Amino acid sequence: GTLTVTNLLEKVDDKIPKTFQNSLIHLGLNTMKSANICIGRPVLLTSLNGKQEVYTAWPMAGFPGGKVGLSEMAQKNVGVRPGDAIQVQPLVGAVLQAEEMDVALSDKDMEINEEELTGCILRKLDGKIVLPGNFLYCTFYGRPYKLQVLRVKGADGMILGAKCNTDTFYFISSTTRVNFTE
Amino acid sequence: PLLKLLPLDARDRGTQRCRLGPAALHALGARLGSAVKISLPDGGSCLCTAWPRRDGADGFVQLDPLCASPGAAVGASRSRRSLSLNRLLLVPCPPLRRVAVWPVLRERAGAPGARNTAAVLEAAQELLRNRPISLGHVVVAPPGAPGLVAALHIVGGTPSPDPAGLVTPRTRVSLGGEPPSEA
Amino acid sequence: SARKIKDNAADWHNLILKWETLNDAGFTTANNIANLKISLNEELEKLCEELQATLDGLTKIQVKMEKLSSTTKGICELENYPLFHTWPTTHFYEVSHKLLEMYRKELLLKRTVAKELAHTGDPDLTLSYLSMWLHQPYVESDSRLHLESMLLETG
Amino acid sequence: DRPLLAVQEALKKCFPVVEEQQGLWQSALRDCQPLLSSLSNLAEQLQAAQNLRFEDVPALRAFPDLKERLRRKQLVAGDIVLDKLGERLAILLKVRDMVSSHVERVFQIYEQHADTVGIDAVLQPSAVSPSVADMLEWLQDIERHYRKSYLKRKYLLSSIQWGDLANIQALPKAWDRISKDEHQDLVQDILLNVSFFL
Repeated sequence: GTLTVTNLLEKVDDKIPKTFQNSLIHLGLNTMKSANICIGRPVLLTSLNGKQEVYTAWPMAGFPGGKVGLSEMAQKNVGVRPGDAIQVQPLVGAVLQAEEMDVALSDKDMEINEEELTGCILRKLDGKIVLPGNFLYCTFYGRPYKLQVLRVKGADGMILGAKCNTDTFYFISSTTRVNFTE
Repeated sequence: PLLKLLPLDARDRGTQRCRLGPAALHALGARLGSAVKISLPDGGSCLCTAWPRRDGADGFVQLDPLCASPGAAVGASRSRRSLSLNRLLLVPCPPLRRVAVWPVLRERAGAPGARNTAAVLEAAQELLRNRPISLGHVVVAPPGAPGLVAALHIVGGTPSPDPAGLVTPRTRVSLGGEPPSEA
Repeated sequence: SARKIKDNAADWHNLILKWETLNDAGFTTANNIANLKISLNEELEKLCEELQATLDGLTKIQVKMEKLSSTTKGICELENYPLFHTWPTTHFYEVSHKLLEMYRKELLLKRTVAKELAHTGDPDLTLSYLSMWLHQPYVESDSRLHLESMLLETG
Repeated sequence: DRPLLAVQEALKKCFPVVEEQQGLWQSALRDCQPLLSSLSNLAEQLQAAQNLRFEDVPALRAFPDLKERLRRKQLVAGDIVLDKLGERLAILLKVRDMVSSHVERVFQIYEQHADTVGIDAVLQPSAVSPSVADMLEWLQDIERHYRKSYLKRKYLLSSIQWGDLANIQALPKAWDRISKDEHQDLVQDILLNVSFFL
């Protein structure tokens, strides 16, 4: 339940799936086992400041235990830095499909391309479980972006915008619709 | 108990199977890939194949109406209605020596006539592989399926497939061709 | 001490060289993107991705030379309480600071031209952008001279 | 216990077959591209040899009995290509039958044992291996993918008739489409997710 944040392996050693190109947190088989963390499953990250985010574990046989490489954007969202400690929890609760999601731009204020963007968000993130108020990262034709989760509507008629390891969650699939309101 | 009916994400939506949480799987005790006669709450039963929930979750049931009841197909989607467990049933499945069908054809508009029966027969024999079907049911074809066939209204079943029956790779498929009870 | 300074000089040299090389590769990439755009999907996407990779190599270079700058400033301060050929050795920090500022603003401009190159309208923007990429319009030529001069004082 | 070892052996015995067969499928597919391109080209030529008359053009006029003596060559040089394609497709057919037989073997073993193994024991993931249930599911999905791909390939390729010289000139696109519509590299990701054999 306790682990030391680090940085992942630099090269994307192509022993990696493709529905997982993003939202990975490398681990070690030993530290995989020491917390009941099963391949391809999701898992929860709790910050020492009270922030949370969920990611798809992956047991890539690199660095040893105690260390759990993340992504830079993950470290931003969690708001931590190398060496620091973090809480890991094997997700156990339900996981449903997320119908409606509403996010607002970080005010890049590009010429707004409302539907043009969703076509890349979905094709670039299907699988990333979300939470109220996080940051995403598409790259629609080279340029960057940065969004902000405001509300999600879950097909089991529920609404968010999700703090303990045994609750609902939601993820984006090719049927989720999104709106862009400040 | 009582079960919600979520929509169905794409992957399953293709094939036949219906997902389910290990609670109800333990309830009716079917190992896997079994048949489950499901009675929609809108009239007209349905038949699907069992497969466990992805994340050991509970009390939810996603299903896909491939082996439907005639016309009652779309009644399976677009809802939030419950589904009581008693509305599901485990059904025995025999190997169903020989079968017999009446197919619609896909609107390959531009060349009807004498329909090269070898073609339609091969395509149908394909679409019926290893599926369990129960007499008196449509079997739609999945989207973008190959070939010509687009329906297999089920009529002739040799060992009386009234509950249901498994079509095996060694089963004659007589393209009988008798549209039944059209009203 | 001064040994570190001489190392800083040689590193400046090799770093700028690698910079130019990567800029060449990126310019080829951007040519490909502009042409592929003018001709009319995912191919373009792989293109933009490896271009971004080029940018990341650039950023790596930038952070290395920034560390160079920092160490130089540190030795500058530590020499409080004179060299091969009698330079102030503050002059050194001045040099490295001008270099750093130039190259960093350059990196920013490259980042913007990447950020915009994909979806551009009228072609004249596209030519001007390819230009901005190639001519590096934030590197006053005397820079090389400067470096050379400094590089001269340590073999 | 022993049943679980049975299905486990069955599974990580079936997978390497799937890997090698996928490699063969892939290579055999890659040969088809240039052949099909050349066939589109021959189609284009033969298309542009009916838009003339050859009885009224100054030079060729002194050459009686040419239009025929040309066609009856282009057609041969096409027919040889098309038989090469037929050979490739025979390779494809071999691979689908191989995979289907093996997958059915796996399921049959499972059905032979799935009464003395609580599905909960079937369905629980470990630290170095996905759930048995997910393994069988992926096997079934591979078999269905191979079948549909093969059969759609054939009902595309066996609709070629010298005589519809427009359709025959669109193959290289309809083919590529038929390839770029399955899920991206299934066998690849399945092979990865099972790399840690168990």
